[PDB]
Amino acid sequence: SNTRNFVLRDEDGNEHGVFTGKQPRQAALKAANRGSGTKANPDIIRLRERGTKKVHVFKAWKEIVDAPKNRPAWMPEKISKPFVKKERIEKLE
Repeated sequence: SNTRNFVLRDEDGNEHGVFTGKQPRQAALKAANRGSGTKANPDIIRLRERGTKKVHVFKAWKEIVDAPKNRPAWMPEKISKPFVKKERIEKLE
């Protein structure tokens, strides 16, 4: 029933708002939606588990796309999508 909180690291390793997610890729998904989420150069985002000393580090972008195969009528040829993959993993102390 619990969802684990995360923290957003900056360019220096600094810290930001408390993110959450049942899995680090959620915190990351909500890190994609954050700003420079582009597939040309995803908004590099650093998550930090408030449990493990493992700085999860994904690259996070958005693509307003998803042209319909079997989609609903109201659902266009694209949609708001924050996409994140993890390129590696960083470490807390």
